[PDB]
Amino acid sequence: FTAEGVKEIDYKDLNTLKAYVSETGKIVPSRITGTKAKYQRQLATAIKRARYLALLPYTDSH
Amino acid sequence: PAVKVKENEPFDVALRRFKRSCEKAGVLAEVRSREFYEKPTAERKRKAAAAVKRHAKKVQRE
Amino acid sequence: KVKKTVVDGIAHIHASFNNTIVTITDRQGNALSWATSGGSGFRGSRKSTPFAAQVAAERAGQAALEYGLKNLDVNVKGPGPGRESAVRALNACGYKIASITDVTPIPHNGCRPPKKRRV
Amino acid sequence: MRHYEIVFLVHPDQSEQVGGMVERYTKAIEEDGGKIHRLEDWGRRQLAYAINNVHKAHYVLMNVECSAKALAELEDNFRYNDAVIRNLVMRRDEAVTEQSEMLKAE
RNA sequence: GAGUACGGUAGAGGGUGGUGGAAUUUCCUGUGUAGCGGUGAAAUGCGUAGAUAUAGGAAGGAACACCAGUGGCGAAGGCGACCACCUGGACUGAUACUGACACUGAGGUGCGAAAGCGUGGGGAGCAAACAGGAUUAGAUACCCUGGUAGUCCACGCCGUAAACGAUGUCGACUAGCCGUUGGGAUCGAUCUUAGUGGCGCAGCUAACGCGAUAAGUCGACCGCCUGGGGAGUACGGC
Ligand SMILES: [Mg+2]
Ligand SMILES: [Mg+2]
Ligand SMILES: [Mg+2]
Ligand SMILES: [Mg+2]
Ligand SMILES: [Mg+2]
Ligand SMILES: [Mg+2]
Ligand SMILES: [Mg+2]
Ligand SMILES: [Mg+2]
Ligand SMILES: [Mg+2]
Ligand SMILES: [Mg+2]
Ligand SMILES: [Mg+2]
Ligand SMILES: [Mg+2]
Ligand SMILES: [Mg+2]
Ligand SMILES: [Mg+2]
Ligand SMILES: [Mg+2]
Ligand SMILES: [Mg+2]
Ligand SMILES: [Mg+2]
Ligand SMILES: [Mg+2]
Ligand SMILES: [Mg+2]
Ligand SMILES: [Mg+2]
Ligand SMILES: [Mg+2]
Ligand SMILES: [Mg+2]
Repeated sequence: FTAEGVKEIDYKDLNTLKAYVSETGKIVPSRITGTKAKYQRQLATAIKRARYLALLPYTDSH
Repeated sequence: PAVKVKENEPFDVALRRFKRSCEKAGVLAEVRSREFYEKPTAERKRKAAAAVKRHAKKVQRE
Repeated sequence: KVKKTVVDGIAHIHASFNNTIVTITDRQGNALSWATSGGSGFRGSRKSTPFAAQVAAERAGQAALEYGLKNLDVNVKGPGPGRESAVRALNACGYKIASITDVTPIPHNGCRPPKKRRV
Repeated sequence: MRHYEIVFLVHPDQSEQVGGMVERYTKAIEEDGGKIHRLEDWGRRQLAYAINNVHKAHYVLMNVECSAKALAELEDNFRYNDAVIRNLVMRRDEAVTEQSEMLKAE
């Protein structure tokens, strides 16, 4: 996220966000995607924030 | 934890794929976690022991 | 005396560490037939085995064959044994399974569970 | 004033007065002295879960400059309307003007 | 040395409001019929007055899965849903400014987990006391079925914990190696800064062990100890 684009991960860009959520709907741990801790925290807050607006589901089932 | 039977595969592939998805989702672990109340002292102790074992194993690899 | 016909039903398996409950319904959630492990004649430590779940699933399927029901979706819920013997017995009854789902309820924070047993 | 970013989705059956509601909202902060920097209408989408037993909504995204009075009155307008359904106010430290996703799909 | 002015970062630091989703329990209704629940095995208990199961609707309270990590912030106690508002400190870079303005601290003042107490709200889950069922020689227990104060909120008191790193605060020096958190530079690599972990040379220790986050070598100030019980008890004071 530091090379060229996304200075701060945005809740609106669903394409980036969907790459970091599993098929169940949970947030993938940083030890799997290799993401840095600071950017992982930004992903967590972005995913929750988009989840509130119903852009992304809380759970696959609902 | 939800599969479909698609294009007439036998009912042994579907069952094993369902089992694999259930294992990946960590369903039974979640159910066993909340069977009883684990007081925060015990939870902190478990986390500390897990961290100690994780670091020792990671160090031993080299 | 009265009868009915229905196809493309939904089978709910409710597993637990003590007993399993099988219930075939239509897609609207209206029960047609049901069977358990305690009703199949095990009644104790034998009630908590995948064999009892298999027997219960076959009994419930044979009870529900009256309506037809050539198609079934499956909803499994519970941690107990028989989580899979019922599913493999249901097709052995002679059904065709469209899909299988797991609908176990997981609290996010929820209420607090009981104390830990000191055995 | 202060910069603010607002995501505001509307009940699908009311998705015909949404534009008029938009300029009505803009007016009050205009005569208050506020500003508009970005306005975007990317509504008529599919909800990820049922909200008040509906599955579609009309999304609007607005970046504004406002003071406490203007924000409070706009937020009350959100409170007591019946097409408001859901809301989010997410103050930013700067101003942005150039799109979020629009309709990237061809 | 100690502080001030100026850009910028990271954060479960604090306070006041509002709003989410998952799940439990109760109530109403439809389908449907004889079991459910529990255990090492049982039984009490719940069901043909229609339970358990399944579907639709409603109310209400509390705790915030995944992210989550020998991670972060705070003087300590401690702080995990999201958003707005009010607010404290820390880290980081350059230039300028004041000119010893510092350290410690008996009394004293303030913050201080949980349980507890007073007044007024609230009541889902759990659960001291309590009741029943088992086990047992007995069982005022462990286990099972229920269940009240309490757990939640506002204001006030209490001022105690294995309140622990069982290690008072401040400052200066002493080989190295491997991680990780928040920043800087130079050309993924090197250097450096404030935290957080695992090893380890000297040195220290009764030993275990510590080892730049010393229990090493030195300074400044404070608290405390003098065999085990009686006893952190008796009497007096607050
Ligand atoms: Mg129990
Ligand atoms: Mg029911
Ligand atoms: Mg319901
Ligand atoms: Mg004092
Ligand atoms: Mg208390
Ligand atoms: Mg009390
Ligand atoms: Mg009392
Ligand atoms: Mg009281
Ligand atoms: Mg009271
Ligand atoms: Mg009870
Ligand atoms: Mg009270
Ligand atoms: Mg003491
Ligand atoms: Mg002590
Ligand atoms: Mg010291
Ligand atoms: Mg010190
Ligand atoms: Mg010291
Ligand atoms: Mg020192
Ligand atoms: Mg060492
Ligand atoms: Mg010593
Ligand atoms: Mg003596
Ligand atoms: Mg005394
Ligand atoms: Mg006295």
